[PDB]
Amino acid sequence: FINETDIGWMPYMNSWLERSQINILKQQKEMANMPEYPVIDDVAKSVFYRCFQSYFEQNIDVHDKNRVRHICPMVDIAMIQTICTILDALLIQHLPKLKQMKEEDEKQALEAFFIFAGLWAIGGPVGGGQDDSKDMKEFNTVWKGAAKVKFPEQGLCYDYYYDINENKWNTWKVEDYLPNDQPLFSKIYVATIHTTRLRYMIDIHLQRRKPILFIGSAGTGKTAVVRDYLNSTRPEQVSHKTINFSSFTDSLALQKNIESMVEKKNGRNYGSATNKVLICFIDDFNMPYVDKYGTQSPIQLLRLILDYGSIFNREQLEERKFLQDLLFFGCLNQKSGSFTVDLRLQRNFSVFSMYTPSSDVIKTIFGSILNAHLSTIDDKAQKMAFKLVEATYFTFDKILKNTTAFAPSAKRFHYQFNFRELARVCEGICRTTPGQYSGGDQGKLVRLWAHEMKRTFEDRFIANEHVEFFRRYLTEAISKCIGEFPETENPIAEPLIFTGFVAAHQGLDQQYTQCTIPVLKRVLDDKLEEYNEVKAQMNLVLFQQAMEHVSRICRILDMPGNNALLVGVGGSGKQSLCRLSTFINGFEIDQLVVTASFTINDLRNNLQEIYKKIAKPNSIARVFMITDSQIKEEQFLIPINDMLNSGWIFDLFPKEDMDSLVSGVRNEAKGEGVDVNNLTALTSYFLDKIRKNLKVVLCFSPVGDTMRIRSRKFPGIINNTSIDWFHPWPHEALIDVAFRFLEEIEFPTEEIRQSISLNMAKVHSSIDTANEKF
Amino acid sequence: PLVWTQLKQTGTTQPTARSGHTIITVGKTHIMFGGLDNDKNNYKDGKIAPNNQVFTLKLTQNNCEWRQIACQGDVPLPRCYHASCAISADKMLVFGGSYTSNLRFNDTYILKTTSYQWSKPANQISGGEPKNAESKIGAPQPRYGHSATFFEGKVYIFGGHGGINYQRLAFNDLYVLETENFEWTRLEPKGNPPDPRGGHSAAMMANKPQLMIFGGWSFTSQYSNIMIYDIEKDEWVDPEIAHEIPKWNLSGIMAPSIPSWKYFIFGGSVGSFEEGGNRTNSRFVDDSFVLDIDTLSWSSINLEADETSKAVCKPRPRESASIFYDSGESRAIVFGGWANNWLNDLWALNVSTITGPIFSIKPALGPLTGKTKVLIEGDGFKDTQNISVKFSGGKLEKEVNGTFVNEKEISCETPTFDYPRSVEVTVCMNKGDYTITKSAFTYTKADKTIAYGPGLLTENLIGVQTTIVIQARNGSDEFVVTIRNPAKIKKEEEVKEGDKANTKNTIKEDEEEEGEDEEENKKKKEAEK
Amino acid sequence: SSNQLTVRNTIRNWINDFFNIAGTIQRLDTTMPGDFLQEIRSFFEIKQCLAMITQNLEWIENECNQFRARFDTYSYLWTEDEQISFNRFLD
Ligand SMILES: Nc1ncnc2c1ncn2[C@@H]1O[C@H](COP(=O)(O)OP(=O)(O)O)[C@@H](O)[C@H]1O
Ligand SMILES: Nc1ncnc2c1ncn2[C@@H]1O[C@H](COP(=O)(O)OP(=O)(O)O)[C@@H](O)[C@H]1O
Ligand SMILES: [Mg+2]
Ligand SMILES: [Mg+2]
Repeated sequence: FINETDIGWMPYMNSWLERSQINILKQQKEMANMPEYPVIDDVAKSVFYRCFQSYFEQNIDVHDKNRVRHICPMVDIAMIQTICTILDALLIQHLPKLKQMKEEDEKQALEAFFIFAGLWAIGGPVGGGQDDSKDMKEFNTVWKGAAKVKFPEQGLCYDYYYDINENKWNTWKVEDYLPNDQPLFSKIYVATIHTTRLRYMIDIHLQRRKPILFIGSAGTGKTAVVRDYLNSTRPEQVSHKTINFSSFTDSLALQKNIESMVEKKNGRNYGSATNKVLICFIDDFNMPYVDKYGTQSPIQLLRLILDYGSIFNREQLEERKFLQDLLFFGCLNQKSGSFTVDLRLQRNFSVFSMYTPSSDVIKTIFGSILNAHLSTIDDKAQKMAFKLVEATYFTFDKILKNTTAFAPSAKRFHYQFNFRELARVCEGICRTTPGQYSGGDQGKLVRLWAHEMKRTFEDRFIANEHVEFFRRYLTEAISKCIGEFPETENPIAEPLIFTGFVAAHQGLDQQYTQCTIPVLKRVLDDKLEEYNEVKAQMNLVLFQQAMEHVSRICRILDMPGNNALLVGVGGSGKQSLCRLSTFINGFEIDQLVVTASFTINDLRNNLQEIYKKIAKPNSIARVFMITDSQIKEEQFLIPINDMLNSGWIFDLFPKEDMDSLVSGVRNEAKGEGVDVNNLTALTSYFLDKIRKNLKVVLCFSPVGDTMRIRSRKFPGIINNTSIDWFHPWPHEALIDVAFRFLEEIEFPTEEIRQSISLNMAKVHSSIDTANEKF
Repeated sequence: PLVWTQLKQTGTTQPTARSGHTIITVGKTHIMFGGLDNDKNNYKDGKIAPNNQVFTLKLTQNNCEWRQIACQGDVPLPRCYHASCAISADKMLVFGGSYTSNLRFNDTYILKTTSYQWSKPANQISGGEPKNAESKIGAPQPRYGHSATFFEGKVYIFGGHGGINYQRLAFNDLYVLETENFEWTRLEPKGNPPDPRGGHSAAMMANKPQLMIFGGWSFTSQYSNIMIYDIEKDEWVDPEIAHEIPKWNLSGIMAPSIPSWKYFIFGGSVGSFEEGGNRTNSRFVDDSFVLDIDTLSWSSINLEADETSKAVCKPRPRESASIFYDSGESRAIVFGGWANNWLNDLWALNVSTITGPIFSIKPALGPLTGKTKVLIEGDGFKDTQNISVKFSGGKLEKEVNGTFVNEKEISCETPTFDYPRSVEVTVCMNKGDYTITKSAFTYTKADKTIAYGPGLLTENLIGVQTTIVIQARNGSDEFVVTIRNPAKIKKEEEVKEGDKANTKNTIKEDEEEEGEDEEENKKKKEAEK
Repeated sequence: SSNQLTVRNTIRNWINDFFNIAGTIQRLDTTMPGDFLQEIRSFFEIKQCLAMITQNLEWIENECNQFRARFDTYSYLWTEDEQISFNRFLD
């Protein structure tokens, strides 16, 4: 048994300073793709030895658990390694400037270069808890115990990098969002202070071969920060491929993904020919199935690839097969799957907290999206942008702060409120076309808001207490932020329905304006007549609550990329209402037909039949209908979770079929005006077309925690899809539903037929009050 | 893309505009020193003098910084119109100059780039100082506006406008010096000399003993005729390739290009006059012409882009300028000169014709169904990594896996083409797809027929089943076996799933048998047996 | 310009007429047909005087480009525009 203090972390710090271990490995290995380290000059060595020893051995505050509240349980050496790799990357960038400077200003830089390297090494993984903002302001005061090179006040230590040419601590500068025409909202990326000072830290860990791990709440926007960086890499330096873990991603499945990525060098070695850097971005690092003992097989494989770099070939288990020039970019979220992964990996990674949405970060993203998108609609009704974004926060805050009402629990597993919702609120306001909104927007906007807010929070909620709590916050928000309180009549109301198909049907052009219930009653009833007449006949009533359901499913299909998730007790007619919603929009529903004897390979030919119809250019976007009964075993979901997470399920074709599917969409790309014979942007452009022309509507029931265990196993299901919950039919609805079926039965004075249909509702309402008593 | 683009100079001390200035690349560093600064901040007290101020040249992402070095050991005296050249990648000398018109220097002065220290060379220049007449130790007679070509271990000066005492004329003669000792030897060719000229350029052609001397000027009449001189066999050969218009006081730099080394002359003054009289009118040409040494021919070059000006935005001619070329970035850069006024405007251009090191492809013809590997050749082709080639082009974009056989050879397999139309081959790397004139590709009877077995060649065919096996090479083909014998031969035919035929044969008699195998009414490579 | 007649091209032809003085002497040694024009254009004193004249010619042109611009602003634009465009602007 080795004790931690016996060996220590000092030997690494001394060996890194002398360049003793590093020098030997570069000389005496096959690893010829080692990024050359900087020369630690006689002064530069002294200044780090003097500093490292003075901000670790000496500082008790730095190691005090209560002062420095980490997310993952960082080992001391893991922090020292991240300091060292950042110091490496700082020196190489600023080495010829340092050697031109004099003794005093060179020393004060090398000191500052440490303070900044340390700031991220220690303060980076600081985060988690309830208030991330306070665990930051607790650290912000300890690392503002920083010896000779004092910080500027009025800012956290994070918001400052040391500029060599001013020698000041300038604050990170953020590139103001320019409006692009990306139809998928997932492609939109507004730079914030936090997203630039990570973009640097990713470039600092790609310049070195140091793998990075981001750890933050389910909907914090970690994937987006990396999925921006990988997109902005050069296609000759870096080759990027995502591996989205599914719980069932075994050590075999990872090896197939890694073997597909990596080519065959000379001998038993496997890297990229032309010494490229092969990024294997793991998302949902925690998710892999935790066996009885507490050891995730795919994770243990990676710890065989990082350390010795030798994956045993699963066919022919004698061949060593050495892997070369790989990096791994993790995106672990705490509070999902295996909360933490084995510290024996997290060591090898540099950990970087991604903080829960701040009042500023929300105002700089969604402020920048609307101000941009209302510069379009009208010159007036901009000043409403910040007013609505102030509100959509205010309401969003008064939900997170009341944890006893709205907190992620075993029964409230889908109550996860993070950027995802503010994105598809700011998406639903981005649908306002200039003609049908321009003019006095004092009232019309704030409704469209109220609605878009309402139908990405109410939808979510189970208990009617939570629906009431929300509408109080929402009519506080409108009294402060939007501050008009226009009349005695609130912009928020019961019959607030906004729909983009009601305008289409009449013959109006791409509106997303509110109809009234009696206008929605004519259009839907006319469109149900049109679905009975052409497809297989489905008779349903269309009562106000089912009317609303088509309204708010046609909305979730219209939003490109956004996949629907209709949760409700089996018999609710979620399946029947979706088939209608689909036919209302110009889409064509594709449901798989399960026999008693069904295999994963036959599903993977039904899915592959659908992916031959989407991939042709002039394509009517096919919907994909799944239910609780259709998923016979938990394996079938694995393909489906990869479809709804992003684009198309990795390895549903040969790489010869996909070289022909890409080729059929080269005649469309020239027409769009997108670059052709790049084969990086064309593959990317096709994935955007497949993501856009595939909607994935899954239809579950919340009973016996069969949905909860699915949500646990597949991250995709709950976070990536816009949930809409199917409540039991109101009293007003039942009387209608009964009366439609009592039609074509005789009754003496017809007064009876209404009257029966009252007692047919009452009985069914009077069982539910006895069922609760029981 | 080839186009002239002005470059903004941003330094602590930018250089003032000049005429008598020379720039010479040495190793990875370009160093300029030059005189005749409009601004009277030097000598003063009436008249303009030269400045002996050195300046380094650095350029990155089309942004130049100037940095002068005052700190030396010795100092030379201020030169105007003074040939410079580079020995190895360390030792830059400059020779010959002028000082108040009547005085002309004839003293070499070395500079060590790494130490930026000048020096006087051995005991060859014991006493310098300014003097009308200097004719001792050193062979060469003092001159301004001359030329100095460097070769392996020897510097050669041919240039004119100079003489001993007060006399002024152009030089017929070539003076050699051996840099190892700095000994001055006058070398007289057996061949019939070219007319005496001063104010020209000269440089070594294709790293050969031959060096070419284009343009020039003389009190009699301007000249404009190339003249080479091989150090081997002494006597100069005369190409007799002239320019269209007579040119003088130009500036030309040699450029490396693997297929054929290219030479670029820019600026200068032109004019056509009949023997004596007039000569007064002096037109200056902005258009830099281009010579290939393998061709020995002057072809004018044009701007491709006008940068949305809708008219050629070229620099001024600038008569007597200084041009230097970077082998790293593949661009030629000229500081300025004297187009009547003085101007401080650094203009560069990237040469489309020159590319980082084929030219030709083979085969340029292919069948669509087949999969053959071609051989594209040129120059500046990268080895293994970075190498990327373009395929098809015929209403399609294709990228094929490339492998560099040499730095002037790139192998790649032909892509399967649906339509037999026009094919174009490019290369990808640099800014985007840096190429030349694109390699032009052009995309049932099968000439392919593979056979081997003991039923062919010498073998005597018995009652025993003598076997062979063909190649199908498939979608409508014919494959006709023929076994002529004395008796009645058996003949089977089994089409297999390995993509081959299995044709045995059982002849009943044995006298000198021979079996022919035809594919589409045409005999396969092998006959008889 | 380098075409037709311009203040520069005239002052160019003037400047020339003084270099043409080289020819009239027809040299005092070596060959009879020799000129002095080469030697006169290497003299530093003359370069400076020639370069000073050209600097003064580029001064006037810039202030004359500012002087003319004044009238050009509102007035070039109207001669470019057509009657049909004037009709389209009105109704
Ligand atoms: N700066 C941003 N600009 C635009 N969208 C953003 C930004 N940050 C986060 N988002 C959005 O937030 C949502 C959730 O974050 P995501 O990147 O999926 O990762 P995670 O699961 O770690 O939260 C995504 O839809 C993403 O596009
Ligand atoms: N509003 C309605 N009026 C009449 N019948 C309805 C209504 N809503 C649902 N139904 C009936 O209930 C059935 C529920 O079965 P199904 O469509 O498979 O939905 P689920 O997804 O709830 O199983 C529908 O097929 C339909 O016959
Ligand atoms: Mg994610
Ligand atoms: Mg169902």
